[PDB]
Amino acid sequence: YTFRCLQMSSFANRSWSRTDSVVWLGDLQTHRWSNDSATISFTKPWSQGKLSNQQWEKLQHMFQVYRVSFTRDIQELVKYPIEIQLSAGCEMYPGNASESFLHVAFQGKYVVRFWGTSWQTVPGAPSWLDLPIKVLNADQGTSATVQMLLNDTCPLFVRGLLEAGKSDLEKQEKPVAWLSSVPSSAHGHRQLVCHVSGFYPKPVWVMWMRGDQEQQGTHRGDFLPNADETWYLQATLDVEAGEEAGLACRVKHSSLGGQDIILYW
Amino acid sequence: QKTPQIQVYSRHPPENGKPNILNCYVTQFHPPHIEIQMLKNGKKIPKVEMSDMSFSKDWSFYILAHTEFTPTETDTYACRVKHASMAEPKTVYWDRD
Ligand SMILES: CCCCCCCCCCCCCCC[C@@H](O)[C@H](CO[C@H]1O[C@H](C(=O)O)[C@H](O)[C@H](O)[C@H]1O)NC(=O)CCCCCCCCCCCCC
Ligand SMILES: *[C@@H]1O[C@H](CO)[C@@H](O[C@@H]2O[C@H](CO)[C@@H](O)[C@H](O)[C@H]2NC(C)=O)[C@H](O)[C@H]1NC(C)=O
Ligand SMILES: CCCCCCCCCCCCCCCC(=O)O
Ligand SMILES: *[C@@H]1O[C@H](CO)[C@@H](O)[C@H](O)[C@H]1NC(C)=O
Ligand SMILES: *[C@@H]1O[C@H](CO)[C@@H](O)[C@H](O)[C@H]1NC(C)=O
Repeated sequence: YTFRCLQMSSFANRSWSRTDSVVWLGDLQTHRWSNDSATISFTKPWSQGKLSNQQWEKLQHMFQVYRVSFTRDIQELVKYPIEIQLSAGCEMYPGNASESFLHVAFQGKYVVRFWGTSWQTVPGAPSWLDLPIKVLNADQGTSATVQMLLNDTCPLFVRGLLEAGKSDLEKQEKPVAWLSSVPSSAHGHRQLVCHVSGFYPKPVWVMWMRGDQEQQGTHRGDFLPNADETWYLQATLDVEAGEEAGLACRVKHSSLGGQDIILYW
Repeated sequence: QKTPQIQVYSRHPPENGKPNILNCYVTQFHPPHIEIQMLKNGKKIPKVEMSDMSFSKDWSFYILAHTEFTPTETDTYACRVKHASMAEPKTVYWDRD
């Protein structure tokens, strides 16, 4: 599981800026924090994890001060349109192991990370960042706080989320599939489409088949989100008209027990 | 600066006359400022819900719009996007097939 906190800050000029944040645990949103809101909003029953109200309030306060300081520091540095994104969190591995990260992009490009005990520019980042990053590193209060958040608080908080959020994280939702076709660009050919929607979790197997034989022309699309915390995917096959007979789409998913969906064209 | 990609798809198998949900998934764009409309027969659908703006590992932004709809033999549905990266709004039509 990758836990990520995403910050999106836009500065249009000296007197217009906003920052919005969202937080994900794998593919499930756990928090939102609008520019218009003083406080971080929960998007799950279990968004506080195992933290007490006191621990949560202390954490939220730290972020409230950060959001204000960050905006002031950027407007100060700029002495437009500027887009800054920050992605921070941790990847949780089997056996209580984790790895934390904090990356920053400027104008859509990765330029800075926090690594170990300091802020570092990435090779290729513009040279004008070297000095402000130096100055930032002089702020040992901030460096120590970031170290604690990354090394300590992040994995601790996520362990709690994983417990508290068990019934959602471990949910199984069954795919429903259906078949369609369109003419292809190419006289006498058709594109067959197998649509698979409503499944959770994400891992799925979808193949066009002729009997036991996988059709290697099967072209899987991207995973597309539904609005109800389930997934959508389609897989297409270009066929010569005539050759359509005998084809099936087969889908395997954890929620199906061990009974694959097979639809026949 | 990156141009939005748009994909339009239904939550459930479409059946004419049966209520469903139409999704418009907009991806790969930068900057995050975007306008997304969903249209029925060329007219704006008033009740459209939007996900919170988020971004991927490659830093590009994405957003999911969705609306209740009931497919019909003759009604056309589309998702129309305006973004700084494009001189003209981009429209993609839902195609059940
Ligand atoms: C054209 C501009 C391009 C910029 C390019 C990118 C810039 C790199 C971005 C580097 C991040 C800037 C961090 C600055 C934050 C500090 O100003 C802030 C305030 O520091 C002051 O107050 C502190 C306090 O009261 O807590 C300390 O006392 C400190 O000594 C004092 O100087 N520091 C903090 O708020 C500390 C904790 C912040 C954690 C930073 C990571 C947050 C990421 C969380 C994920 C998303 C959250 C929305
Ligand atoms: C947070 O973890 C980082 C990464 O392990 C620590 O930075 C390391 O500190 C050790 C021990 O002093 C050094 O030997 C390494 O050089 C540092 N690692 C890297 C990759 O830079 C950091 O000290 C930890 N901070 C806290 C407060 O626990
Ligand atoms: C150095 C900052 C890195 C961020 C890691 C944060 C670890 C604490 C986890 C608390 C996350 C709760 C969501 C709040 C974050 C937000 O709203 O932006
Ligand atoms: C700053 O940007 C905002 C939002 O784009 C805009 O409304 C405002 O006119 C700008 N202010 C100035 C001084 O140009
Ligand atoms: C975002 O919130 C800040 C702090 O409350 C506020 O000053 C600013 O006007 C808000 N941004 C916008 C564009 O609404």
